[PDB]
Amino acid sequence: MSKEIPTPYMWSYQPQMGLAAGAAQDYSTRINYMSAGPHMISRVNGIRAHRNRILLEQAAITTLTIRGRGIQLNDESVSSSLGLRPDGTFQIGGAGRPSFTPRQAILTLQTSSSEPRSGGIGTLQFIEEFVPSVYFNPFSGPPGHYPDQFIPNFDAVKDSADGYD
Amino acid sequence: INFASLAPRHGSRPFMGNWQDIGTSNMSGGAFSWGSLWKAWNSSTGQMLRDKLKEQNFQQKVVDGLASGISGVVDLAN
Amino acid sequence: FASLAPRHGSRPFMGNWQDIGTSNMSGGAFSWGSL
Amino acid sequence: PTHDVTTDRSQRLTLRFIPVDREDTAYSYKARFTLAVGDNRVLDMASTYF
Amino acid sequence: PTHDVTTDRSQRLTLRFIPVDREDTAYSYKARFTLAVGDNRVLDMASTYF
Repeated sequence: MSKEIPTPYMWSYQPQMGLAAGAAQDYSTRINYMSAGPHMISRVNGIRAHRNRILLEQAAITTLTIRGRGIQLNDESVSSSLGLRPDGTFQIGGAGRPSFTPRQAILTLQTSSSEPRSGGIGTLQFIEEFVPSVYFNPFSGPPGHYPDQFIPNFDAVKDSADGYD
Repeated sequence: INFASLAPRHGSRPFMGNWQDIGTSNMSGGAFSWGSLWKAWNSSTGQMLRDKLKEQNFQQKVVDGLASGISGVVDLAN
Repeated sequence: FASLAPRHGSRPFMGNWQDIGTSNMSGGAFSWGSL
Repeated sequence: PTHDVTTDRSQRLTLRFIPVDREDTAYSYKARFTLAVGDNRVLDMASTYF
Repeated sequence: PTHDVTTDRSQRLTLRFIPVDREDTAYSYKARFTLAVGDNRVLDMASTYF
């Protein structure tokens, strides 16, 4: 309500694309003090101010035996045991000792993707980045100066995405 | 870490296939080549047998495995 | 270069260098597409 | 190519797995196999067929 | 000899292994076993017998 101690706005996540959907004022955690006197009402307003101070600030400032993949594996290069190879004479029966070659096997097992991505955001980074945002003087500018990110039906490039096509 | 030695050699040069070939297909928008191109009440005998022969064999254009045939022109049925 | 080529544009119409060819019945073929 | 493409050691091509356990009913029956793929091998499931 | 010959820990003398796979064909019979030799043991296959 008050343009100085405003109820905060809480973002909504779209898991599927990784972008952040529209947000809204928090409407599930409001305190109903409509049956209180000036004392508790001032106390509650001070509490909400403290909460807003916590939010603003937070947001602004805070932004051998390799483990393999959780089960370590040993590593040997000269562990070659069966030195024979079947020439015209020999006939090698069942064999095989699985050993990770130091350079070939391990590096080929831990290479990253060929080219890094460029798109949406995962859940953890969304939680760390999109804290609830406190909007102080709501919509106080001329048309076009409003925060359009809040409306979920608004597309950044093509403005005001017409629902239903 | 080079796997060229595994490939067939087309003569001093590995036969490395195009990297742009990894499968993707769904219900609509995905189309693949090699389409379904194709007591006689009637005794003609002739064209009949011939037609049966035709029915069991094939022809198209991207069938370019190996060679198209001598002098040329580029054509359709892509 | 060559001026002896059909020109479909100012640029000439020339095929791939690698065009010379072989097949033995063998199955020494059974090989893939032009693509 | 010559090397690093085919295993010289004795190895099968068409493995045959037998049903470890089988259940029956008046309308349907169940068959359970213990598919094994030893090391230095790769199995393409497309070839598998009951 | 007194020591370093026979274990004092509870260890079996004879082990029998139940088949894991079976097949009764019209002209054969295939049986499969999971021969398990635990540590601190050595098995002389001459002892084994179907």
